[PDB]
Amino acid sequence: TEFLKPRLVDIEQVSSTHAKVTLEPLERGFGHTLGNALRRILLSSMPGCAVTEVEIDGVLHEYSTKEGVQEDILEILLNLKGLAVRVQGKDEVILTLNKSGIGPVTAADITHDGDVEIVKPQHVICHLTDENASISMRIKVQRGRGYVPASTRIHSEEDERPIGRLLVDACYSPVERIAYNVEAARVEQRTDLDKLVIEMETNGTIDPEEAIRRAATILAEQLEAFVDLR
Amino acid sequence: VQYVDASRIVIKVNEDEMYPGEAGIDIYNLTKYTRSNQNTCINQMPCVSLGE
Amino acid sequence: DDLAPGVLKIVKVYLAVKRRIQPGDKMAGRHGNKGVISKINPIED
Repeated sequence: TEFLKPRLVDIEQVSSTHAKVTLEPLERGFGHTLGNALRRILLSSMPGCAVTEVEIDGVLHEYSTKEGVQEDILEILLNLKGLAVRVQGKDEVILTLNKSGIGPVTAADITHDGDVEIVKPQHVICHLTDENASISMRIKVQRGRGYVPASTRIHSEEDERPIGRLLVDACYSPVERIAYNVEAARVEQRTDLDKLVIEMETNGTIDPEEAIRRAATILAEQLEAFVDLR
Repeated sequence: VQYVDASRIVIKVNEDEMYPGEAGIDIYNLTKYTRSNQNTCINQMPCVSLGE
Repeated sequence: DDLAPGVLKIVKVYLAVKRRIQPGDKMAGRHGNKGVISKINPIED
């Protein structure tokens, strides 16, 4: 047993979303194993917050239309499904968006609380054209993983909610694209070692070293069933 | 364009194409979510902005 | 209200199902390549 252990040596941020990360040093042959395992876990099982229930005033169903806006209500629900939120303390928050006047409705117009952070201040939602038009929606942001859709969440929901709350599908995973590369490591005495260059592309809400730490804990606690029991 | 549009596209007409009487601005009716003959959804959405 | 005679109670209700895509639907290109979508894989695989 002449093995070693890797560390996160350099974490460069190319932008706020697209960001690479190294891993050093890996043993011979381990590079594609850890890279593919961290790819599968980091694409399947990461926790991220997303829009779940949207509550617009004076709008019954989602296939209607509204006074003073461009996008229709299905377009508004799609543009809200693309939203990227980052809460800290709670696991279920309610935001508020109120705006009148002619012009587009950015995501930066939501009257934020203290522990919610909207990381895309140019995300467009509506295009208010009438100056006498108003829009007051109340969003609900849960936190989970995977993909849970409206059909399954049509009876799963236990907390008897009132009628009038539009149900938006939940795209919870904040990782969208991940690639790993097994280079040749620059070790001063070893030539048979390699580095793993994971190139993540996030939703802006997840911190990459935190994501890698959580995926590593998921893999270790899954392998403990092999380690302890037989 | 005037673009009330929630209900209808309202187009102000340039003077060369515009009749002397009947001052006139064209108000297009958008057919929103309704039944087709094959139970699909025929729906019209405006692809022009305001003042364009 | 305005309609013909004979028929008395005339209530028409318009549902709108939203069908997504699922194992068993039929997709096709423009060239004659028919297909019944078999497995809806995860993103990772």
